[PDB]
Amino acid sequence: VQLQQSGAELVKPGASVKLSCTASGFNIKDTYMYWVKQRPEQGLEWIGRIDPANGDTKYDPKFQGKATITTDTFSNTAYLQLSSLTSEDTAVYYCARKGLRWAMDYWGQGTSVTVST
Amino acid sequence: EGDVTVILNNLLEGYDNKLRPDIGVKPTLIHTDMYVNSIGPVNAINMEYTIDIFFAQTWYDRRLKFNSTIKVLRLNSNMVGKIWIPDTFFRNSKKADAHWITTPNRMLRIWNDGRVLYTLRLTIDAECQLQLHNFPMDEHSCPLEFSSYGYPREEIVYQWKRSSVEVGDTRSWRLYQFSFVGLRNTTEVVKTTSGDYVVMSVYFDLSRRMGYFTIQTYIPCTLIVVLSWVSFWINKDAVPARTSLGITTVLTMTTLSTIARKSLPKVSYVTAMDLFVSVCFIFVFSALVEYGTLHYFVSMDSYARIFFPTAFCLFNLVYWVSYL
Amino acid sequence: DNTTVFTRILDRLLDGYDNRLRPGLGERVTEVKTDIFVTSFGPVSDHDMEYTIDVFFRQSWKDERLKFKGPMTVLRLNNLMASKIWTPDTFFHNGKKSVAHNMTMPNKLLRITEDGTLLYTMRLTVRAECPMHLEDFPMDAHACPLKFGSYAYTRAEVVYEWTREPARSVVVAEDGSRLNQYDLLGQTVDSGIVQSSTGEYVVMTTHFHLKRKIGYFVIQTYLPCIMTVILSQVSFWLNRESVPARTVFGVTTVLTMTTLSISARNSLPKVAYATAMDWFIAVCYAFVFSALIEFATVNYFTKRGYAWDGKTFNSVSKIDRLSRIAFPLLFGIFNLVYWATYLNR
Amino acid sequence: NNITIFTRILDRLLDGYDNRLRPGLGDSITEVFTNIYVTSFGPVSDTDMEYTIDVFFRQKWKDERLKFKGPMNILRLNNLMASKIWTPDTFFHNGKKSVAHNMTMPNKLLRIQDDGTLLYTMRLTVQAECPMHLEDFPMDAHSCPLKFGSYAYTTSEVTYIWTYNASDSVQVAPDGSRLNQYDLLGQSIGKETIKSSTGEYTVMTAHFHLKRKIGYFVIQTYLPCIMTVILSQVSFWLNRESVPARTVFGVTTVLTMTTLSISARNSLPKVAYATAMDWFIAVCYAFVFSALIEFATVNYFTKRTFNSVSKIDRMSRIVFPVLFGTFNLVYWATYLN
Amino acid sequence: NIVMTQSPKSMSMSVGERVTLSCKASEYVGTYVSWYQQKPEQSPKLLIYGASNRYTGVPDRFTGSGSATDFTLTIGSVQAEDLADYHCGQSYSYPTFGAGTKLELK
Amino acid sequence: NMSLVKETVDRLLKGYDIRLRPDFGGPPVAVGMNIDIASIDMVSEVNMDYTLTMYFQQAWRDKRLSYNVIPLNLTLDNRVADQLWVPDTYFLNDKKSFVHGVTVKNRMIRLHPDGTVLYGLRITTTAACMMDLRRYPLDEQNCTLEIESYGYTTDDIEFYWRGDDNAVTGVTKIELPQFSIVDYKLITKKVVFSTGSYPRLSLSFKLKRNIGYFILQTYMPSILITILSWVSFWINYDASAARVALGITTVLTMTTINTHLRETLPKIPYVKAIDMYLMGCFVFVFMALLEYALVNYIFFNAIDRWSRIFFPVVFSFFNIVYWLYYV
Amino acid sequence: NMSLVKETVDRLLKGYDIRLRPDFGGPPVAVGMNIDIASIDMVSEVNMDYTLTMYFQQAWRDKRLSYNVIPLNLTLDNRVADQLWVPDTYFLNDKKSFVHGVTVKNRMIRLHPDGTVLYGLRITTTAACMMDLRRYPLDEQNCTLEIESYGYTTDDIEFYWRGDDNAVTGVTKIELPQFSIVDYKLITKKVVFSTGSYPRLSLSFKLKRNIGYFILQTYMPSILITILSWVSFWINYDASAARVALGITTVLTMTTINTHLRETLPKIPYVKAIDMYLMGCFVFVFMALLEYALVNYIFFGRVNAIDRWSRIFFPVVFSFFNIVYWLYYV
Ligand SMILES: *[C@@H]1O[C@H](CO)[C@@H](O[C@@H]2O[C@H](CO)[C@@H](O[C@@H]3O[C@H](CO[C@H]4O[C@H](CO)[C@@H](O)[C@H](O[C@H]5O[C@H](CO)[C@@H](O)[C@H](O)[C@@H]5O)[C@@H]4O)[C@@H](O)[C@H](O[C@H]4O[C@H](CO)[C@@H](O)[C@H](O)[C@@H]4O[C@H]4O[C@H](CO)[C@@H](O)[C@H](O)[C@@H]4O)[C@@H]3O)[C@H](O)[C@H]2NC(C)=O)[C@H](O)[C@H]1NC(C)=O
Ligand SMILES: CCCCCCCC(=O)OC[C@H](COP(=O)(O)O[C@@H]1[C@H](O)[C@H](O)[C@@H](OP(=O)(O)O)[C@H](OP(=O)(O)O)[C@H]1O)OC(=O)CCCCCCC
Ligand SMILES: *[C@@H]1O[C@H](CO)[C@@H](O)[C@H](O)[C@H]1NC(C)=O
Repeated sequence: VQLQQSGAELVKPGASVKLSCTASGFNIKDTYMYWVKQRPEQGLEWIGRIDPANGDTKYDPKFQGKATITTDTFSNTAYLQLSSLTSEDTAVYYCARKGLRWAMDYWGQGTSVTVST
Repeated sequence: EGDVTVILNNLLEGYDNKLRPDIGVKPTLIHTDMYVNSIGPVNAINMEYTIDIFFAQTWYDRRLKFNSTIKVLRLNSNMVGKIWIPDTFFRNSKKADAHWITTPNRMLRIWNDGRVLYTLRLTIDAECQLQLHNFPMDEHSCPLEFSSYGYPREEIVYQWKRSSVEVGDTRSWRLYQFSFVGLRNTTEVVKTTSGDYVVMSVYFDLSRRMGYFTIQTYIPCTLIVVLSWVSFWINKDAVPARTSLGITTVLTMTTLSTIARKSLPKVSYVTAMDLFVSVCFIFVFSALVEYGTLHYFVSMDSYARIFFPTAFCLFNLVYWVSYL
Repeated sequence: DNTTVFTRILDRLLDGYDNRLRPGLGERVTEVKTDIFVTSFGPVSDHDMEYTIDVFFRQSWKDERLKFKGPMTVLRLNNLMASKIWTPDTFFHNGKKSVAHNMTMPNKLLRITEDGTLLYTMRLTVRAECPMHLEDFPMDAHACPLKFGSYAYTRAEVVYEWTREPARSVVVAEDGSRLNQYDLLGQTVDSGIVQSSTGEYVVMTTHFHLKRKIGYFVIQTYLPCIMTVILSQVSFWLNRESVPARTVFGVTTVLTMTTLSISARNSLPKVAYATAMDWFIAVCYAFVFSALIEFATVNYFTKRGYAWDGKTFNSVSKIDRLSRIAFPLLFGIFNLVYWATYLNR
Repeated sequence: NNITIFTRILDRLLDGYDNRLRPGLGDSITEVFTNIYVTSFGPVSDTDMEYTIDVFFRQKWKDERLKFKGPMNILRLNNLMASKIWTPDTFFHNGKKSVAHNMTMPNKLLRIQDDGTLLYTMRLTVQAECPMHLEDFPMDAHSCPLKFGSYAYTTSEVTYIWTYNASDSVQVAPDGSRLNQYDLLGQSIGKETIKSSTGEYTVMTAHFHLKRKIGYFVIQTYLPCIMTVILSQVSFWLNRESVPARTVFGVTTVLTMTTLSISARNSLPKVAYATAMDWFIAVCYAFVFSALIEFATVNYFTKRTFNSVSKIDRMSRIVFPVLFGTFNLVYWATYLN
Repeated sequence: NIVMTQSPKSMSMSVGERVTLSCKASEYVGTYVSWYQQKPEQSPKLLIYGASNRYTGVPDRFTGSGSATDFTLTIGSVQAEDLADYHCGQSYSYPTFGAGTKLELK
Repeated sequence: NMSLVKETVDRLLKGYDIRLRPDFGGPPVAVGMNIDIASIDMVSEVNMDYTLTMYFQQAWRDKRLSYNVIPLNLTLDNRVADQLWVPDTYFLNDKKSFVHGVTVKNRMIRLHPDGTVLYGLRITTTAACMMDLRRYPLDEQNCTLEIESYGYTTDDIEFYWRGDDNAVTGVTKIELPQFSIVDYKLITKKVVFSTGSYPRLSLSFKLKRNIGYFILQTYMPSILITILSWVSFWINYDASAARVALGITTVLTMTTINTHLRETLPKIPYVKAIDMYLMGCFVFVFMALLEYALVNYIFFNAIDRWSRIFFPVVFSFFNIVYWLYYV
Repeated sequence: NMSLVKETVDRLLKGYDIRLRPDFGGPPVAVGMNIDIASIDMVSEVNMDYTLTMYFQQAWRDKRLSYNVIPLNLTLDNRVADQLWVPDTYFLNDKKSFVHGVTVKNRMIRLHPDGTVLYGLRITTTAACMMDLRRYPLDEQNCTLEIESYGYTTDDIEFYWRGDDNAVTGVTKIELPQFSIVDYKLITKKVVFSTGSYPRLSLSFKLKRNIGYFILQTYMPSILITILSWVSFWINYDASAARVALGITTVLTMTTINTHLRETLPKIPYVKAIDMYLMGCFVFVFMALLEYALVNYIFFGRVNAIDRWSRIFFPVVFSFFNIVYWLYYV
């Protein structure tokens, strides 16, 4: 029903960032978790997916070795992990779930990352 | 699901499925309906055709009446064996079977009033008496007759709906050499030794396309007998040449008669395809004795060179017009 | 007494359970998630417009009446538990005679996860119906379908879905390639809604793209037809005075041609129209018939009856000197245009 | 009433009865008395090496728990009673696909007597295996067997004995003789012990001696092969100069011998040896092929005052018919006898 | 990998007439094509799940057409609350998206 | 009224012993047999059997199934047969048979108020029928279906054709293209086995094979090959390649026809009547080729002109002898 | 010693849960396999399967069926299998299989007193076997049979051959009219599907094909119609009707033999080794007919030298063709 993400953050290039997406009104174990990259004045870009029943994970071929997802069933929240982030990756990150016909029906409010001085 | 469960447990208590609804009051009116998925191959050597239907029947049962906010109880095939089902059997079916994968393909929907819809998927090899006069330009009305088995006219009365028999694609049907013309639904009362029963019939009108027969039987045998007429253009002193042409035509026309008989079953009467074979056989047999009678007059051929084609040219006008 | 703990759990899951009702009957729509593992794609019978396929038809749905708390989480149960609970009545829309294998036990399993998620896979051989268009025979390509969906439950009660992504939800095993004539290229899936008199149902259609290998028909129909035309066209290299010799060429070539015309469509159904193999045979019939009437032309113009011994012998004919070059040429032109217009489609 | 007297008898017999245990399980042996009444001997499928037999398989054993003292001597019962008592698990060792007919009711017989003797008569359509050695085809003689014994009980649990004398224990009905290729000469039985992986098993056996009637293969294989050899020997009586006629005699008779060679082995299985029929066609091929070989020699020695009658052709009108004549005397007396 | 091309990049029409969006796939996607709008500095939502199957809550003017390769989004009458760019996605494989299509009102 | 029927039927089935026949230990029951021949499907000579689809019907009287209040003919569902005593009637020459089960099992039970139990089935069977093909195809078969009780001797059950000949109907209406039903016989007997004597009813059909098909696909394609062999008599003697190629072909055509006829027949050892014709016509063809070999031996017209009259005399005399002994 | 056996069996089956495997929630059970090959019936190349009749036997150890009082291997009736747990073993390449049901269902249960259950069943199966016919009929087939558990993974059941090689007996006396069993192997392996890792035993035979049927029926006519075409070199050149009617019949026989020998085979695309020989002989037959047309063209329009050379060349090359053919495929 309601999808919640944490607020925006300011990070240095070469550091690591942690971003969370809290789900409410529904459990995570039955639906996939879809996270997607939205650059400014540009289209969407899917980065990876999560099957929380067995912990299965598949990434985008471009973002292989770039992102990592862990998911806690008790916390009802799945976590980002951007290890080697650069200054070019200044965008907004959106949370989504698998819908009726493999669509993304419920979306989060979006958290924008900013890599500057 | 606690509301639907106490409904279904109350319907099935004090219920005897051995007794039809209104056993001693009035006959049960069962409005049948049929959706034809595909009509299979029409077998001529064994005289049946295959049909795949969604046979649906709808009756009134006052014992299956409930008063609640739920209107329709859409159940699975488990509830079929606990209630009364009419014993509809297809009296012209050689063998038939329902489909049981992955679950028995049966549907049961019960309305609050007591209306009961029962739909199942069937594959029926139905007996069709294909008359084989005018083969291969046949035209049949293949029937499908179904009735109750044990319950007579005083106990079950069957009936057709206005929007009843429904043909679907009519494009992907396995009728290869045939073509679906039309349908008509009739009803009748038959009298047997156990009483009077109500028989519902669906007549499927099928006409044959000439199709494979014309390219395998007609055109090959005519090109054989055209080849019988090039002997006249060969000179008369080439005696082993023309009698080698003579023997090979009549043996293969005998062979093609036996080959074309393999498609037909073991019927006694003659067909239009067999008539065309026999007339083509007596032109080539007359062509051998034409050549033969020439051989001892020298020990006229041009008259024969045109006569045979001409006589076959007028026959093809006689044969095709009279049978089409 | 170690197994009495799992005895109490299983009997509690069936106490008060009504297996005539789908789960979430008055609340929601029961999503049945399905995927297929094709162990072996069986032989395609073109004579009956059908094909056989052996599948591991997996299904998965969620039942909230089967929650339990115990030692393990997933119960890899026996087969007879599956008949005591609700199972979806998935049937194949274009199946003809499909068999669930029964040796030695029934070939079904049932796993009940501790949150109530179910998995129910069956081993089934499906003799589905594949509508074909045998017009480009034998160089045709077909998309044989396999449509399955619910029978007694409409689209407001049971909806189907693929478990994994639709690209990787129908998986073909590498060792199972029981096609002997065809050649499986790939599989594609789809989902849709069908309309019936009873209501609207969710259909799940998957297509198996098949391409026929023409290696059998080259060495059975094409090469004996090509070698027959060459056998008819050697008749122009003989002499004009060998009537009995050349009429054996003119008769036995077309007589073995019309047997191949019969024996080519034997396996083919009662095809109403004419296939592309029948067009090659019909042109090859014209090439062996024109060779005979070429001999009928030159025999009419043969004046004398004796032959060269070195008297005035018959001089060779312009008809035989022109048919020695034109007849292998126009058959070469037809052979170049028939294969190019069909193998590159 | 009088029926309820017999209801209380059958309810008393099955009270405390356990059909999972054989009679005398921990005490002694369980003797089973067996008879076979062959109603009809079905057709011997020569291709699949099998035959079909319709039997009335009667079994008879003693159960001490089924003893009653009533106003009846035996109880002629129906098939439903048979599924609530112990019956021996008799199966056929060489059966391939056997069915027990159940139209319109199951074909079983139950005749529990006063002392506990039981009778169990079934109607079967056993399709057994018959190993065949076709080295003397089509004059072979096969004693197609039929072997049956228990499946789960060893020789220390269930033993078999034929009921009558061993000669007249397998009776064949005279009117049921559906053999078309063969004819039943007689039957002989035996009783042997087979030691399998799970113990010794008493195996009852019965062999049905058979002999092939040659008369089918005379009309379709032997006489067409003989008549085309005589047809090829007509070519020695023709003119030497007639080259295109004796070629047609030589080639077409060789052609149909190849056609007869393919068509004769049609229904035959694909055995790795050569049958006596195939040993006949090969010699019959040697007479039809050497006629064409000799015609090449006569055409080699021709020169044209005219030609002359060949002395090689005149000797072939005497040597070739009596060489085939002496071969038919050898072949139809060696293999036939 | 699957790529989705949305044409055109942008357009400018007024209130209450017809617009035809376009979205063409690289290879076969059957029906699993999703349409998402993006209101500026808000979250995306779902217009049509699958092909020609309207979501709950969106008005009836939004409709789609589906095939093997090409997919169209059609609005019968453009309103003043449709100030968003529309993204065409796919779901037959691992999901990918188009570049979107902006629009503006006079 | 409907609740009254439930109390009556439950009264009938309470205390009912299915294992015991009616009047057990006393007089036998009389069971009437009624067979309605719906269709005779495949009279196959290769497997020597015929396929029969009939509405088998039985009628006996059980005193336990007697009701008094309802005068109507109680017609119950087909699933009460598992709780009622039915006779164990089997067919002796049955190869394979089944009861049709669409949409339910084809079965009727109608309880009459005097205790009469009406038990009717729709049975498709493949009864075995041995055929004496010594006069094929001008023959006349006699295919039987033998109804017998299995477990009950005559003292327990007795069989009879209820309604005399009317017991079996629809036998004549059967449409057979190859065969032709002439007469059906209803015979009642008591076959005695080693276990006792058993009643037996036997329904037997008299079938006559139609030669109309054979007279156009065999006899004629043959008698006319001998006419082609008679063309070689008229041909001049110096045309050796003409007469030999004509004479070889008429031998080999009839040889192939003989082999193309017995593969659709069982491998019987005796000589069928169509094989006496083909071997009879083979001698006339072979002597036509041997007539030329005598001619070429003489020269290298008096002999040639004698065979042009003798052959139409003897062969026409052979057809007079053939179509007077088999017809 | 009768009621003691009855109260012991009824003690065993009371409280028995057929829905639970032995040692449920603990270690996997060990199931020994004892296959007894009874008869291999029809190795049909048309349907690509072989029919196998065996005495499949399963041996596991259930701790709940541990009677003791009675010192006897307690063989029960075959209808107690409906009340005991059995493994759900299926054959993967099974096309159609059945258990024989005359006079009862062929099934054996023997409860050993330590809990061991002997479970032997007479099973006739039609296992699918994909065949490589590129060397037909001089080819050796390798047909398998995959015994596999269905519902239980590797951590719930394990399969092993009981007695190692002895596990499979009776294969030496198996006689195939067309084939001949050369070798048989026993493999224990694990396969991984998407639902887990499941045990699998495979019994596989190596079938060599006997040449004897094909050598006299297919090869011996085919070496010999070419001999008839070699008689055409001995006939004089002016006899045009004799040599052509000899030359056509050897062509047309080899074509009809080629068509009559492939309808009993599946519609495979590659060239089987009997087709290479029947097309190799067709080239030699067709070149003999083309040899005459070369001779007839030389003499009318424009010798005996070609005929006498082809009387020596053709027996050399064709005998060299058989040396190449019967040293490469055999
Ligand atoms: C002589 O012996 C033969 C055996 O060789 C007997 O034939 C058997 O008859 C029984 C009784 O009818 C059959 O059992 C029933 O089978 C139902 C479906 O099974 C189908 O699957 C097999 C798979 O191999 C198919 O081959 C069959 O199709 C063939 O047979 C039919 C019938 O002859 C023909 O019409 C066809 O043309 C084929 O030739 C079978 O159709 C099965 O649903 C049913 O289950 C019921 O079990 C008991 C029975 O009272 C009850 O608990 C309950 O009624 C079950 O049904 C409930 O549940 C299902 C859902 O599971 C619901 O759909 C129902 O509505 C209901 O609520 C039963 O198991 C058996 O299959 C059949 N075997 C063969 C090989 O034919 C003859 O009857 C016998 N003749 C006599 C005694 O006269
Ligand atoms: C399927 C073909 C159907 C063709 C049908 C039409 C066939 C058609 O029209 O034939 C007539 C003629 C026959 O020529 P061909 O050479 O066969 O016959 C010569 C011709 O008859 C001369 O007139 C004769 O000389 P004369 O005057 O008696 O002294 C000569 O005798 P001789 O010199 O030995 O003494 C004969 O050999 O052919 C053409 O002119 C070429 C046509 C090419 C047509 C195109 C061919 C591709
Ligand atoms: C026959 O069908 C039509 C509709 O196709 C229907 O109106 C008519 O009532 C039906 N007749 C019968 C027998 O009820």
